[PDB]
Amino acid sequence: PVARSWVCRKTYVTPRRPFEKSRLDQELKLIGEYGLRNKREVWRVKFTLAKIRKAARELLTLDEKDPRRLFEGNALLRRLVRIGVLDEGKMKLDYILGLKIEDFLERRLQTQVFKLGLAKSIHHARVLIRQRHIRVRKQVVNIPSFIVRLDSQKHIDFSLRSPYGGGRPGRVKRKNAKKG
Amino acid sequence: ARGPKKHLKRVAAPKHWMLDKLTGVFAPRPSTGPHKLRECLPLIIFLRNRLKYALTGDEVKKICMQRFIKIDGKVRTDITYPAGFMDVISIDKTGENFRLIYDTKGRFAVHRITPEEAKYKLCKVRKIFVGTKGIPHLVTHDARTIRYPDPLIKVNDTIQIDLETGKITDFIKFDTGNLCMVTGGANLGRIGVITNRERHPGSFDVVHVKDANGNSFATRLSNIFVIGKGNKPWISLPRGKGIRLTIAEERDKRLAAK
Amino acid sequence: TVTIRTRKFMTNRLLQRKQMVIDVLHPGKATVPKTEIREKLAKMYKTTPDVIFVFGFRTHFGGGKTTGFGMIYDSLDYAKKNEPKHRLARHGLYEKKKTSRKQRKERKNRMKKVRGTAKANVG
Amino acid sequence: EERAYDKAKRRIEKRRLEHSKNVTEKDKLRAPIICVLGHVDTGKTKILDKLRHTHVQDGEAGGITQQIGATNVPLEAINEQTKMIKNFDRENVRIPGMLIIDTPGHESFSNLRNRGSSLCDIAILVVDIMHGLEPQTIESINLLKSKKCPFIVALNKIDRLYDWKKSPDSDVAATLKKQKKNTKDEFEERAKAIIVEFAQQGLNAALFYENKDPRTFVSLVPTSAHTGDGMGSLIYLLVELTQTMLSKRLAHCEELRAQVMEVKALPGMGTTIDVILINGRLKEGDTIIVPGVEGPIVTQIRGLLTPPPMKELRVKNQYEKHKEVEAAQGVKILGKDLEKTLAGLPLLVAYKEDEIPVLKDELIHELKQTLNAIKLEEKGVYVQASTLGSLEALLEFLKTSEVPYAGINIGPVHKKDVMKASVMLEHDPQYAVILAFDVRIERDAQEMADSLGVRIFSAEIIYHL
RNA sequence: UACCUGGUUGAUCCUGCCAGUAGCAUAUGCUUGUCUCAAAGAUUAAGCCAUGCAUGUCUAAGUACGCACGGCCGGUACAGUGAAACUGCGAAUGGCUCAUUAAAUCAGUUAUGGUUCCUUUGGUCGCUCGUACUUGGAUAACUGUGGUAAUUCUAGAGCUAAUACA
RNA sequence: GCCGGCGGCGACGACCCAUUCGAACGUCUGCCCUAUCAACUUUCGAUGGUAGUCGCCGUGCCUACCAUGGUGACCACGGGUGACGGGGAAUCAGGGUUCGAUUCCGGAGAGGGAGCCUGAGAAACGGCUACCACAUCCAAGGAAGGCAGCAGGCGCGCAAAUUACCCACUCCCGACCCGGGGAGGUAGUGACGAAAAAUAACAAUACAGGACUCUUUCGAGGCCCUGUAAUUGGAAUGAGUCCACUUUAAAUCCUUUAACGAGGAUCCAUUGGAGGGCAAGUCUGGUGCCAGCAGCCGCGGUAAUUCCAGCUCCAAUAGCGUAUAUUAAAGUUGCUGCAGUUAAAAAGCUCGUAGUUGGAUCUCUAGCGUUUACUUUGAAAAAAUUAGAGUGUUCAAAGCAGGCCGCCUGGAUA
Ligand SMILES: Nc1nc2c(ncn2[C@@H]2O[C@H](COP(=O)(O)OP(=O)(O)NP(=O)(O)O)[C@@H](O)[C@H]2O)c(=O)[nH]1
Repeated sequence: PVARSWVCRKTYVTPRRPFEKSRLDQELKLIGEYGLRNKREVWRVKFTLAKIRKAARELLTLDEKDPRRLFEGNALLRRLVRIGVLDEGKMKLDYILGLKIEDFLERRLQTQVFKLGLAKSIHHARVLIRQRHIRVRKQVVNIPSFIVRLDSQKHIDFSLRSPYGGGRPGRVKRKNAKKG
Repeated sequence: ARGPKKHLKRVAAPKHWMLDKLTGVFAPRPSTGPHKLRECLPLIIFLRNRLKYALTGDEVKKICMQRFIKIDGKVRTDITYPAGFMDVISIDKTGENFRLIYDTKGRFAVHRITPEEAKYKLCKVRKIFVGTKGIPHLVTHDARTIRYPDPLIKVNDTIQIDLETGKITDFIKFDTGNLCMVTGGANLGRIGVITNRERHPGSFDVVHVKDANGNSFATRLSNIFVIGKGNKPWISLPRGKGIRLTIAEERDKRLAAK
Repeated sequence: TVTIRTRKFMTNRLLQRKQMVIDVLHPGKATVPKTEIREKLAKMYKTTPDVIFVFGFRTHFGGGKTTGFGMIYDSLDYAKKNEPKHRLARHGLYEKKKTSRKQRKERKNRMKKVRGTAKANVG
Repeated sequence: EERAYDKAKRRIEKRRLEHSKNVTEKDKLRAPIICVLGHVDTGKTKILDKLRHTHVQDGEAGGITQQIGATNVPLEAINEQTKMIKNFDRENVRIPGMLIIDTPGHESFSNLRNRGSSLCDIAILVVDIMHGLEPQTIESINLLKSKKCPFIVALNKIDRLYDWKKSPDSDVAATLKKQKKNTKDEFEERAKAIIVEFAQQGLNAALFYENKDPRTFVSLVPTSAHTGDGMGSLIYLLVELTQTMLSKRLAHCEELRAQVMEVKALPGMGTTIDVILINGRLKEGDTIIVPGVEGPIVTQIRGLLTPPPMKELRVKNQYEKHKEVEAAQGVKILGKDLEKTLAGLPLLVAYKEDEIPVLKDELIHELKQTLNAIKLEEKGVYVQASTLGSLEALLEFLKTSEVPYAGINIGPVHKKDVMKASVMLEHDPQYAVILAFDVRIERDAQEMADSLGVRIFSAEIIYHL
């Protein structure tokens, strides 16, 4: 006996057919558009979407007056409005089925850092985040797969320490300044 | 196995203590006493986890061994002593008195009482017997055997005992239209009024209880405790008035407060 | 440039303690040592830094904040009595004997094999 | 990589230069490694039991011995036997202390194929009057002359005349001078014969107290086997000879001269190595590079075991655990994967200086005449022995008798060994045999051997095998 | 994601399996920068074990004439810390492993109105009509003489305690 | 202390009743394969009856005397199990199949059997006594054994870590706040497996580069893209080295932060493929049905799209091959849902017991109404797990925390 938990979960599902043109293209488009590292990151978002869709599908089968369906449905919709893949108008359980991978990949910190014009390329954003230049609220995050909340969007600023923002020259600038 | 068990694994402890998984392998293991192991509360949990006074296990025995804590007006230094339903824990150092009442969601809540109310306690009579030259006897849910009871006290009635003495001040009969509380099963901690009982000979008697908010539920006779005469309680209630309000308005209340 | 805040306080008359959650704001420099936290807290609560005990400081990711546990005793006597020995030994009020578990458990199992006053002689 | 290798070689050079320029002189010398050789049943051992005062000598299951071991006598014993006759220098500070190593002597396996792991600082040659000189004694003094080390010669069977007045624990000069004249004349005649028998073999020997000038002269010390007359005179001459001659060579410096001496398979310990720890403060939980049969092995020390003082590596004694240990003793070491190792090679102890290699082709030159000559490629007989020394002895016998050998192993016989003897049976029915010397046969191995067509030759005395 | 694709023929449509495809576990190969979490002598042999350790314990409150310590006060039975030993309790929990075991084990449900129960927590404890202001004997510890190659082996001799034994 | 007696506060005890922790015997319903196991049990207890004995009690538990019963094709009895049983795990449309020695619950045993002392509790093995198998010491008279506790070793095999440090945490035991604990905690070994995530980004140059505007074409640009440039440029930085902390029983790791640290940023990404299945070369050397590749079909016999190599390209990526048990694919075990004229398959034929299935019809007086199956509701049902509410672990797998300037919370629910 030991005081440790063994609650570990797989976050991606591999495709049934390993080599298939039309599919490989579609995944590489997603990588190319949102500068993802490998196809695991696309399968991760497919798996999460699939689980949300399966939850919506298994909720639909219950009657419209059931307390459980009402409570669970509202909670799911609230969370998907909170994360920012829907709006208050389209907040019906039926519309959960009308989402896709694009909607979820748009909410990556990498994507938002590129879309707000902090970085000048989708590839630059991932590096900039990973190099500890970017911060949300007063918290320095270096996770490209940080899924940004709707209300947390309006402040992604450069971390104050950073050379780009804070105002402290790095190794290259220091070395060039000493030999200048 | 051979002889009685002495340990208790952490995950095997009863859920209403809310011990987390990672802190250790073992648990408190309430020692033998008036209340059952499954339905009691160790002082180590009450002090450390609920009142947030002690951090580690040593600080709890450092509190208790200095003899600052009484249970029902009697000093207990045993940190794993079982204090259960209606038991009054008294801290005369800081002048704080608590009665152990179950809350709505079915666990012992940190419900403070005035020092004037920490004088008596209500108790459900388990049996009634007589022996040795006929001095009749009574036995209650917290194992307090009392001699010469009032002959109007029958089985499943409630009695109010002054803690300084060991004598019955007043008693409540178990009849229709009396305020009761559930102490076992799905409906644990719900307060309501008796509507009727359905006697099943050679089996458990089932009672029907109507809540203050028009909610009607059933329960076994063994898991009933009369707390009030008519509708008026003889003790203070927890934060909520024992009203089981559902997840819908739980969310509405939580979001309304925000 | 360090700012000390306290989060959840409590006046624990039962152990003659004032126990609290210490929040340290240090943006530029490294994690502040315990002695500076002690004296700044002692200055904040107008007490001797001798009767202050702090531990469990976990500096947040990014390095703007550090959260830890603090406690101040009513007098050094109650501190000497109630506080565990490991937190005295850091202040230098308690000394540990330089013997290993192997050594004492070895000498125990040797001491078993003789009866009478000769148990003390075997050393 | 190569820059780490370069600085690793240069810091090795720094360390050995520091360990050369350290060089402590002015007394506090090292304990000499006293070697003892003989013929067959002369009395090379049991004299050691008489020195250390051990009751168990005959417990060998035979008159002959088949291993190397160091008795480890320490000063209290030297002082105790010294105070008996009391010659010179009461409580001498200048004495390191004695370390005697026993060697097995025999015609077959040519006196342990020796190669006596050299390191014979003071070699004791039993001459044993009764029988005169012997062919193993002449080949042993040839070996002692091959690598020039100082050695002395002791007589054993002087009391075995029938007429010797057995006055134990007294002076040889006195005890000889207290006999009749005709016996002294017989002893001086056979002494003259021995002196001439050494003189002809490129030596200059004499009777241990004339001149002496041990620079060129060699000391004929008369000793009694059973009674123990001369044992005092022995240890006196040993400490005198080591004090006079080995004044500079036996310095307590800080190089790393640990030598792999014996390999043993002990129950519940794995495969243990007996090492004569001469120079180098090697630590428990510190890496060593043991020179192996199939390349070198990186070994992590689990701990240091030593037998009690005045006790041999003969019978399983209560081996005391020691965490660390100074450089003057013979100790048993155990770790992980000490399966295939070579005997009579130096042992390198390594700290964390990122793996210090390549010292093996510089050792393995013309000492290749060992176990390495294994023909797994071809057919052969299977061989097992208690210790490695015995395994070499069996293989060089098979080499002399012209029989190929396929597999070799150390420790007791198992069902895999009889299965290797079985997988041979298909090729050549005669060759499918196991030669097991002084090892425990297992029931499962024996019953599997009897169920198949595989014979096992079990014997404690090598003559029988 | 309720999925199929190659292979009998000169070609066709089938039955039909072999092969491919993905997941999960044990092994193993080659490769291996950072960080968190984390299984691990089960399968074959519930086969066999050197060595070290894993169950001990004293409060103001059962027994203190060990100077092992110094301390009063010196006519104060016993100032105190306290080794040792007698006494009390624990060692039947914990840990390990899966040989056994097929209405057996075990799971859900009921019964003891057919039984025991250290401990805790209450009740009870001059309800009995017949030297007491404290009764008796020993044995450890300690001292002293020993035996055996040998073990946590123990015999004989001289004192002395009780919440031990009466 | 009160006027020689009378007393308050505890601690050890104590016959017995109640209680708590249990334990032990039972009640009903539920288990894998086997008919090349069809009748079994009852001499020596099998099923029941009366009386006792024994036991903590109920009872063929055992003895005495009687009765001749008890179970069984609704599968008894016997044999097998690479069988400890559950909570659960993998896979998965719906149905299912397979695994569950292994951290929680219950059972069992300390090499194999048997017998017992002490105690409330043991048929105890880190208690004893004997035998059986192994084996240690020995002065040969006798003595002492039990790792399927933690390390470690041997063996076995395809298959598995350190003779480490500490009672600080979680708890347990004792006369006990004070002692002890290989329970347990913390390191070491660790590509069993799971989560996050490096191996570069931007700017400036030329393209017999691309698109957008002008000219019918040639040929014209700070509108937007581009690489197989070892072309040009400073900006950013973690890997390592190493102060100081913080963390911790003491350390380590992480987080924090001085100093150093990027131009083949030589601070170098591998493992498998490139005929089809199946994504990728009829490119060039070599070999010549030899060597080898190839899960399957097939490729090799002098122009090899498949072998051994070079170059190039594809796949997944700090991972990817290979073998083997198992699941989906398998509507190729078919209840949902398969076949049986010829592809494998309906007994040669009829009777017949068990088995399964079976035609219309009938609109309440504290006890009942003819009793079930069916269906809906209620109480009872251990956590962990699974689904799932809440909560920025810096995100996530997780965790059960946390949030506001002493406070307001949560630890749901199915
Ligand atoms: N009196 C006497 N006894 C002797 C003499 N040599 C041997 N012995 C005795 O003979 C017996 C056997 O001799 P041993 O010492 O074993 O001979 P070894 O040459 O040492 N044998 P090993 O080959 O084992 O080393 C012993 O009891 C030993 O004391 C001798 O010269 N004189």
